[PDB]
Amino acid sequence: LMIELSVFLCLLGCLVCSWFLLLLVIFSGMLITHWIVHVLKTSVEVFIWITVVLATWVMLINQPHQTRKILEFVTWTIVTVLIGAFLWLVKTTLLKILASSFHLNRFFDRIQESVFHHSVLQTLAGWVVKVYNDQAALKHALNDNKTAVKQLNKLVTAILIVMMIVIWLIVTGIATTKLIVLLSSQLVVAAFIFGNTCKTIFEAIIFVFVMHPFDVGDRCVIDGNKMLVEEMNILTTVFLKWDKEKVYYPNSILCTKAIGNFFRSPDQGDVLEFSVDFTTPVLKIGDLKDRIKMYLEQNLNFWHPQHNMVVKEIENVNKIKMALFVNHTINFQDFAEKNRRRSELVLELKKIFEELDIKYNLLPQEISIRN
Ligand SMILES: CCCCCCCCCCCCCCCC(=O)O
Repeated sequence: LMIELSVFLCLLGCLVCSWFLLLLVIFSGMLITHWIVHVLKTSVEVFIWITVVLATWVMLINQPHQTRKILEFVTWTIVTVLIGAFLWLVKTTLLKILASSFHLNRFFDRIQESVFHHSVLQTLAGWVVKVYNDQAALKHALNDNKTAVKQLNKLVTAILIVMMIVIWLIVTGIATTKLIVLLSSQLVVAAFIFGNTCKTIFEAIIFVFVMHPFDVGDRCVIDGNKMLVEEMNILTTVFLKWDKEKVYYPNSILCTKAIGNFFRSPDQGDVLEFSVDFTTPVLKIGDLKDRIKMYLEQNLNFWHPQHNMVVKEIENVNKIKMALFVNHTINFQDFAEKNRRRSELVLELKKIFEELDIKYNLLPQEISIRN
């Protein structure tokens, strides 16, 4: 309740009106004055507030063996807190920077449409539901590629808190040296035993944030398996297979694989292999090449004009193996579209063989009947 905060402010004012105790009350009150001064923001406000409190306390302030020591305790506790706030602020800034690397521009058009719609809803308002439902869909689409960062933040924070506890224990002088030595000794033993798990976690972090072979929604190829990335985390990546089975891969194994990424690929190519009889006249082979050229040229929304036909080999004297190399106008992120276009090309090849009378026969077999 703002009223309670205001009451506390009033109480502090009363303490001053009725001076170190009042100054202390002003700090104890956790006054919103810093927020007003500030009207990353809240990490900055805390940092400033702590800094002011420390400076005030030191300026505000016989029994060196008995009570003076409490002043040392307080001095250093406040300092530890300020160190903590500082590191906290640094952490936040760096993680925000990291997160920006996960912004995807694939949503640029959706973002611009949403900005326009929300701008007009501020003045022409009095369709609207679609705008808000699309806004929600976009916010989730963008937040889905930042889940690894949120996880890293939790991990880093836990480490940071522990580091600050240790700093407090040391800087205030509360810890003694025999316990510090036993503490460090046990930590080394723990590292010895569980260090290998930490190595794995760290390597997974490098894979996800530095190597970064894929993002969410990309269609990737791993060990010949074409899979869509559903989500990314620090320890695991979740993929959908072509039949939509959900598959969980340890990042520790993906870190050692060659990963294809269709989303990021340039227009991809393809191959149609076939065979014809050895006796097919070279003239029909020439006609086949011309017919194919015309087909591809009549369908430039699907095919680039560059293609090659390669004659590979003569098997016995019966078969000629050939292959047609073509180039699609798309990459293979939309796999179904790729197959539909290829399917039409295969049927065109069928048609050409029929029209040009291209066949394949089996070698003849000689029979001798004994009776
Ligand atoms: C804080 C240390 C925990 C030990 C595991 C190291 C990774 C930090 C925890 C982040 C979650 C990793 C991904 C698991 C899947 C999920 O979160 O749903």
